[PDB]
Amino acid sequence: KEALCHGLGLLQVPSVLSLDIQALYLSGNQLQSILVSPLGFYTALRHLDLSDNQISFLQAGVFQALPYLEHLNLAHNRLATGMALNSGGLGRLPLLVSLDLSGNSLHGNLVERLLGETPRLRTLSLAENSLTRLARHTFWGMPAVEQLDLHSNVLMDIEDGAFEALPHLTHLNLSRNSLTCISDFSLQQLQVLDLSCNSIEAFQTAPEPQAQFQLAWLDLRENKLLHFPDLAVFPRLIYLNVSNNLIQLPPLSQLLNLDLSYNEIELVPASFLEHLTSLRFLNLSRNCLRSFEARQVDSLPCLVLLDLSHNVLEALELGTKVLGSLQTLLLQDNALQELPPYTFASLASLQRLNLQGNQVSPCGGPAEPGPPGCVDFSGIPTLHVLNMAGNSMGMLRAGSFLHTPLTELDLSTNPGLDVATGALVGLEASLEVLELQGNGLTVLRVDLPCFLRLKRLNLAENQLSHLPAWTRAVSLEVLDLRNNSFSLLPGNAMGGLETSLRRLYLQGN
Amino acid sequence: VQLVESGGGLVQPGGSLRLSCAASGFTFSSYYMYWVRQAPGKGLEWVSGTSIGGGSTWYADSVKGRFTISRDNAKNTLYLQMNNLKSEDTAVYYCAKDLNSRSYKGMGDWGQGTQVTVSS
Amino acid sequence: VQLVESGGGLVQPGGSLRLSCAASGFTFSSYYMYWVRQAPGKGLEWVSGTSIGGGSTWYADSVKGRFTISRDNAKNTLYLQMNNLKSEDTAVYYCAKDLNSRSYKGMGDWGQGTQVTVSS
Amino acid sequence: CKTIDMELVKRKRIEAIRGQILSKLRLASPPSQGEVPPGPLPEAVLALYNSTRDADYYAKEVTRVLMVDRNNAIYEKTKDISHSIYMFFNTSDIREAVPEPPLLSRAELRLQRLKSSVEQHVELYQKYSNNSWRYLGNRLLTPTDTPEWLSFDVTGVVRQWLNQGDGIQGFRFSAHCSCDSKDNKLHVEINGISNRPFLLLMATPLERA
Amino acid sequence: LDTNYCFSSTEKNCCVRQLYIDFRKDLGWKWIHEPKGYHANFCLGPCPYIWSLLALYNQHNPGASASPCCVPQALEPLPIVYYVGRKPKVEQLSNMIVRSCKCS
Amino acid sequence: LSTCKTIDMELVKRKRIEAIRGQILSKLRLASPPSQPLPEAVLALYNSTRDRDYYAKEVTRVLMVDRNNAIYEKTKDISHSIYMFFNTSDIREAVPEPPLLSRAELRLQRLKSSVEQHVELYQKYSNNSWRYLGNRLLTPTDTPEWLSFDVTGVVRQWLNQGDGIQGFRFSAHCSCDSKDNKLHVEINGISPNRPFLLLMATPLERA
Amino acid sequence: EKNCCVRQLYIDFRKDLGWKWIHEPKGYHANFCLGPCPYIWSLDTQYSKVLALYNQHNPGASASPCCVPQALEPLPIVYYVGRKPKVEQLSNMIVRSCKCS
Amino acid sequence: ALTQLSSMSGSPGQTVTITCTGSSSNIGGGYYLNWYQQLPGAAPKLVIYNANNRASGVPDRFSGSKSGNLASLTITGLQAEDEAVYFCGCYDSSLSSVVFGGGTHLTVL
Amino acid sequence: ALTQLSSMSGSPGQTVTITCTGSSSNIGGGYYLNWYQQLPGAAPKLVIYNANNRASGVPDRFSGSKSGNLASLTITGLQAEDEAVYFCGCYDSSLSSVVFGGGTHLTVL
Ligand SMILES: *[C@@H]1O[C@H](CO)[C@@H](O[C@@H]2O[C@H](CO)[C@@H](O)[C@H](O)[C@H]2NC(C)=O)[C@H](O)[C@H]1NC(C)=O
Ligand SMILES: *[C@@H]1O[C@H](CO)[C@@H](O[C@@H]2O[C@H](CO)[C@@H](O)[C@H](O)[C@H]2NC(C)=O)[C@H](O)[C@H]1NC(C)=O
Ligand SMILES: *[C@@H]1O[C@H](CO)[C@@H](O[C@@H]2O[C@H](CO)[C@@H](O)[C@H](O)[C@H]2NC(C)=O)[C@H](O)[C@H]1NC(C)=O
Ligand SMILES: *[C@@H]1O[C@H](CO)[C@@H](O)[C@H](O)[C@H]1NC(C)=O
Ligand SMILES: *[C@@H]1O[C@H](CO)[C@@H](O)[C@H](O)[C@H]1NC(C)=O
Repeated sequence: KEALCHGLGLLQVPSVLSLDIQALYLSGNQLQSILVSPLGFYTALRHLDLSDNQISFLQAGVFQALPYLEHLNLAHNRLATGMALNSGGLGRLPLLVSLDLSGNSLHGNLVERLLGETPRLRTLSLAENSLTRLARHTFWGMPAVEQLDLHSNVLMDIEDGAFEALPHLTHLNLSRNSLTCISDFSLQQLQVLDLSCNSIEAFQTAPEPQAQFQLAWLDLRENKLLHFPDLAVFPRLIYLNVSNNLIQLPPLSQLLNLDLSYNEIELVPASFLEHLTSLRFLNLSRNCLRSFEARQVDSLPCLVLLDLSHNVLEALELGTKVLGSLQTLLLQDNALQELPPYTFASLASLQRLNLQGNQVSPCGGPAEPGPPGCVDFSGIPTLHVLNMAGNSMGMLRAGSFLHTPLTELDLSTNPGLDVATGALVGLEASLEVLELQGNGLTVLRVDLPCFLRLKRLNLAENQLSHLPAWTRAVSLEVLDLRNNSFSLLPGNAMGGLETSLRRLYLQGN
Repeated sequence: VQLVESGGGLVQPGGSLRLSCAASGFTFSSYYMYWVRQAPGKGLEWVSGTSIGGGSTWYADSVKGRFTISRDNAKNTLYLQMNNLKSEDTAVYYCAKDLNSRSYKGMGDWGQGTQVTVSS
Repeated sequence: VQLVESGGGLVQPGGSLRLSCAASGFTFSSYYMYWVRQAPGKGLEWVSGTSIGGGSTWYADSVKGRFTISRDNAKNTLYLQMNNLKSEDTAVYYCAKDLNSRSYKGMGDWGQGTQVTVSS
Repeated sequence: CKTIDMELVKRKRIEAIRGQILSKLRLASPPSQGEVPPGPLPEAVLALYNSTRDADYYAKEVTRVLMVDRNNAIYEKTKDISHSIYMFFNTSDIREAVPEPPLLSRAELRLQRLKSSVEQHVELYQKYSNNSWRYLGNRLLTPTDTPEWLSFDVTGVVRQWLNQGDGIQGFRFSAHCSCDSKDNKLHVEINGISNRPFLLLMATPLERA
Repeated sequence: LDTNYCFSSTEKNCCVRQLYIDFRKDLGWKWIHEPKGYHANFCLGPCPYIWSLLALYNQHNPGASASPCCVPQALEPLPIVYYVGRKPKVEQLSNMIVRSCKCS
Repeated sequence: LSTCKTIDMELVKRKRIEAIRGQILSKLRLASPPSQPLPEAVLALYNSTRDRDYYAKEVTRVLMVDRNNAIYEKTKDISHSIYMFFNTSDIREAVPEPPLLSRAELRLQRLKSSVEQHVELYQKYSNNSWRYLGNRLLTPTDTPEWLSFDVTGVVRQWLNQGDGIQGFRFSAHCSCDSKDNKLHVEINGISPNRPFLLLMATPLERA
Repeated sequence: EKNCCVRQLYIDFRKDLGWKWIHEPKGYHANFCLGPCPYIWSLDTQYSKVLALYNQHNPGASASPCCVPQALEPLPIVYYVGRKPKVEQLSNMIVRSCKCS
Repeated sequence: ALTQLSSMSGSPGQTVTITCTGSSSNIGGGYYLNWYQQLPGAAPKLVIYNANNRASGVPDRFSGSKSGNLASLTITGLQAEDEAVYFCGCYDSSLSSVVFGGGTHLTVL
Repeated sequence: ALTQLSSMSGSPGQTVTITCTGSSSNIGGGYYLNWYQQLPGAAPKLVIYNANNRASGVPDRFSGSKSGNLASLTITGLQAEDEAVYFCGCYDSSLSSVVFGGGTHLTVL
């Protein structure tokens, strides 16, 4: 059986339950002090959940009366104002593998003389606390801890040797703190590190010959770094989230995730991409990039997503044998107005392309008067996600959308746009989704009943006085028309549409 | 020292006109400048005044707002922008220098004056 | 309510002495404190007076600075550290508290007095 | 570019505002609301809050002490002249508000005029020793169409009042007579004399001095 | 260098932005009876040096700070009404509302 | 993990030095250091400036109209005030146009005083009707002391008017209970160095 | 340290700038505000000792505290340009106080 | 300083008034005049506070009066328990101290 | 504004004085009072500035006077070339403008 007590309002540890319980849940109840009785009588409890209480006073040796305890949950308590008045600490804990001490408002000496000694303890929680500084002797009572949680604290200074007493530490959380300068990384065995939501201005590591470091995840989110951290010291790195920072950019081939969004990168060096050849993710949203110089050998050959959004990119230069594994490209409102027909005409394995709010135009063909210097979208078969907006051109070309299926087309902010080619010729077993909104469309020439694989259509805020009549099989479900003038609209001749309809939106009439 | 003027002629009531005062023989961008009009048969009357550089400009109370003065210190010319003329503006608008350089004290060397009228 | 006193004793001139006023029966942390002496055969003379918490201390000019007062609200005690005792300081010192709680009005209840003699 | 996101800065400030309000009040935790009486705030507390809406880091409590009422024997000795307005304050109530004079961070004397259609340069003094008066400050009064609240920094005056015995000490609201002119009368009417004037006592609370 | 300049339209440099901090829902506080919320009105800006560029740079100093920042100049205090025990306590907190801010 | 103790002081020292050089060149609307027994007049102006909106702003002094002038004899019968008249022509010579002027400071040297005298300041308006400018409570002292009154609006009004003689009044406080109080404070250069206006103006060359 | 205060930096126009155009003053005290003011994260239940760390690190809630000056003293200088010298006052050129944002 | 006559004598049962005069800052300054009686070999006790209000524990035979710069303590009648040296104590704005008078040796037959 | 007579006649060779009286804001304000002669069919010419000083190109025959609210210009010997309308001009600080007076047509013979 189990003994769960959450919010029962009892003012003391109950004694009605027998000596046969292994999980004593007393979290959330009204407990102000844990006496020895009756808890000292219990000796076979695997879980002591006393979190979210009013715990102020503990005698010396209350927890030592338990010889078979594994979990000590003391979170959201007041052990600061009650333990600093000469109250009994934890002392020696033989087999307690999981300790939770969060929200106890401890200072450096309070946490120093609270935890005592514990030979075996997997996790140590000191989050939501008030440690001003970390000393050498802070963790001298712990031989080997795996999980360390130091977040939501008021930490500023960590002196040298404050972590060398814990040589089996893998996870280390230092988020939501105030560490400022960080130097001389010498933990040598850390796996997981967090430095997010802090105020950190620098990160330098001594370049003297030392042992190998095995760090993988290193947030530097929402900090104030000025230079990019050195990664030649960290050859096992996988994750690096340096989003929302202030870095200027004036073996190593191991990174999988790398975020530089909301940073201060005016221009990325080519040598920076040259020395990093194992990337899988790269995020840059709302940066200050000038241009992406992806025109050198062995520069990001395994990249999957290249998020370059909300920048000013006057010229994009990508070519073959440089970066040909890109899967999704997220270009949003940077500067794109006129590009040579080689970036999107010869690169392979691209599926998603974004040209929202951009003046670039697709190329034509032998029988289409394409604008000079356009961008050719024909030459890759796997490009099926295409978004175009802001071209401000009224009659699209044919040939760029051919030789490949386009499962979705996004078109918006195109005044005077008229469609007669590409969306109806060369495509028969594709084009499931094709929506036009926020653009000036007057005459519709694309035959909706021609495509039998339609599932999601939208023709909102477009000036259409006619609508095509269905006479064949179709699987359309949604048809949205917002603020569209329609004096008359019969349905008897429109009978071929009613095959899978369940919700239609239309108003403005 | 001479101050020739331009921009006379008859103006329809409620209209607008501009007068220019080319200046020579002295450092134009060192003196205050004044516009003084005189209707035929009536005495002199102050119209407008400007500092050295046009930063601070002063106009008479009866003609405030309608007239606007400005300087072009490189070309040694100064302008008076008439707006919304009415029947008591029929006067010869004289352009005048100042006694000392950085001073607002009096009218020194005067101009020949040009005749500006408003009528039907 | 009572204010027992102590510290009475002969002092060689040029010396020092500290009294105490163990006050009970009233809220000591909410009453202004005073010291009053009178030479034998003479009248009462103000010695010193202090406020809640002892932050502001006020003295008679005859013992200004040369005597110091202090308060410790925790023990409900009152201290008066004299220095440099001489001829006219031979008096009996009276502890007193103001009749109203947060006020500098008067002296409500008095102690019993401690006799200090300076001349040796 | 030196650009950072909007939504992070708002939450970073809302949190720093949480910390700043909890640090100024010297509250290590939000106070318990179990011992809070029901119903709206008392009208005295509402009036005090309306009035206060109209190392100094930490928050100082606000206490309003009103002037001695006009129908008092202290006023029937100079209330015959018309060139000055006499305001007298009870120092016992001030000491009850601020029991320890070092805790008085700032003191503010406010005046309310009824309707002043004329410009008058007015003048404020302190009832000093003997019957002499000391300069405090002057404010030129432009004409108005609505009642207007004045403000005088009398922090040093109330500090000297707290460093003295409890009695009746007050101010003189006088018109400014130029030294080349005769004695002119005071033409501005103060409410509650001719919502009577009071004091704001920005005091460090004595429980966390 | 004031609230009216950047409360009417947006100017892309160091000036005040609207921020109404509610105590009931934005901060989750139940004890401050009045005011329910106030306009803390933070300010944020990309403010460069004067030679790389106004009323913002009236008190500007590049030789006194590591980098010029968007720091409040004029601050307006706030009063609050909250209970400690049974006594309703009214206190005024200085430097709550950012009315204007400068470059440094 | 070891938080570094202090930033290297010489690095931030040269960083601040270079930023100070940039600040000095930017205040003067300059971009290069200009090149070419300097007289005692600038010594007097500089020494007056030391004792007591971004860019550097020109400073220039204009002195009192001398006491022997026939403009003070009209009000010499008044013995409870000091009358300080300034030639507006010299002010306009220092500051050619109003809007570039930004701050005007009036200086008054007191040779020796031994009394609590509370003074005031006025200006003419040429009606012999005076506006209030600002008072100053003067304590007794054994050393010469200067004073400073904010007369920015005063000199702005004087520049918006014709060149002439407009001036100040240094009158003792005379409350309505004690009228015709004599001015017991002495100002150097009037009673048997002289007072002057200190003008903070934007230079004509740079703006 | 982590406290912002004025640092003594006496800057010389002759030896530290290599300038001959500035005549008086030969040099002046130009203190600089140094100190890394860190953003102090907040909790509902924190310690009474760390409530005193706001005053010297995050006095006003800034969302990015920084070491700006608080009290500024202008500097008058005289320099020889053209045939006539001119003395001119430089506003906010000496720092007296250093306050975290 | 507060001035009051040193010696005073009256028959038992006769109402006698003790007066001490101020200096326009002792009592004329609106401050608090308190009246204290001191029996021989005993501590002073509060009798009249604020110059006109009887204290607690005093019998209702003592009345106080304040008139300008003069403070009157009127003892209605005279019994065998009023043999005390009487003091008037009040603050002043001149010496910035609480000033007492030179006590009146009130006696009987 | 500036009170000045409208017509003033005379004969050659006398010494006649042209008056100019104001209201203590223009003449009594200490501002520069000027004296302009307007020859028939010509522009006004500066004669006497600040009511004391003689302008360039003007003979010493002209002299101005300045006293309180009264300022005047004197000519010792009238000739044919002096037959002109004379304006007194001074800045007015009441109207905040440089107001002129109504000129007098000085007729010789
Ligand atoms: C380090 O601690 C931070 C702070 O608690 C963790 O971040 C939070 O994680 C929880 C997980 O449930 C989320 O709900 C929160 O939204 C996170 N907040 C922020 C600001 O990130 C973080 O996950 C911890 N890191 C590790 C490795 O445990
Ligand atoms: C100033 O305040 C004090 C106390 O607040 C007033 O003293 C009271 O006066 C009345 C009237 O004589 C007595 O009945 C009370 O016993 C006194 N004490 C208290 C605590 O109320 C004093 O009267 C006030 N001043 C004026 C001029 O009214
Ligand atoms: C104010 O200054 C002006 C010019 O500095 C003085 O004008 C001079 O007055 C004298 C008096 O005889 C004339 O000789 C000069 O020709 C005038 N101009 C110049 C440029 O010197 C004016 O007198 C002064 N006002 C005073 C002294 O009250
Ligand atoms: C990096 O941190 C930002 C902070 O909001 C977050 O949005 C983003 O998802 C993180 N990166 C990854 C790969 O999760
Ligand atoms: C006379 O006084 C009024 C107001 O008192 C003022 O506006 C006017 O300017 C003064 N006269 C002159 C000539 O300045």
